[PDB]
Amino acid sequence: IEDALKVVLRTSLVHDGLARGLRESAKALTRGEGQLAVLVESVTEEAISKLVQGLATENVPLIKVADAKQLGEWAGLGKIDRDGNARKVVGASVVVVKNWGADTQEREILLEHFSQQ
RNA sequence: GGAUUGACAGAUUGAGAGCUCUUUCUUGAUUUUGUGGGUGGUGGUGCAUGGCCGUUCUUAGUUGGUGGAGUGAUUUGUCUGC
Ligand SMILES: [Mg+2]
Ligand SMILES: [Mg+2]
Ligand SMILES: [Mg+2]
Ligand SMILES: [Mg+2]
Ligand SMILES: [Mg+2]
Repeated sequence: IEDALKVVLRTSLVHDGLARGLRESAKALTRGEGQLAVLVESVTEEAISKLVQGLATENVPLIKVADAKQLGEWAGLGKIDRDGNARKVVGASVVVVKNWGADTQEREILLEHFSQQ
């Protein structure tokens, strides 16, 4: 669901849980750190997503949200001083949640559903 | 899918300075390059200034209010004496 994802990105931006990028994400997944991972499939040459999946096999669950630019936009990378987007382009293309922070019921039901697959 | 940061070892250096290079590794939006602007300056101007001190001047010297003399600038009061 769309709500739980923004909730978890807020709970990990507040307590510094987002591994904003792929090297930090890879290091977190290699360690016992990365508790969640959202990545976009609209990536050229597709090897980064394959590497993310392989590191995920190894901290298991992953999400497959598209729209890398939008993913970064609602991932909190923007300073977003105004109400509207005040930056030309900003993206993440991989986001890893380390610290779960505050917990909401809808989000935990969603992650349990995604774990069940 | 890296604005950037930092560095072992060597060349380089006076340096055990990752200053610069060889290679690579680390770091995460604080930054980096341009514009405006701002700071810092035992930089200049004491002949732009303050404050302070020095000196004229260690002497006894100044000043204005009513009043008098001058058209007036000024003067008397601030003096002949002791
Ligand atoms: Mg100075
Ligand atoms: Mg002077
Ligand atoms: Mg005097
Ligand atoms: Mg008179
Ligand atoms: Mg007189």
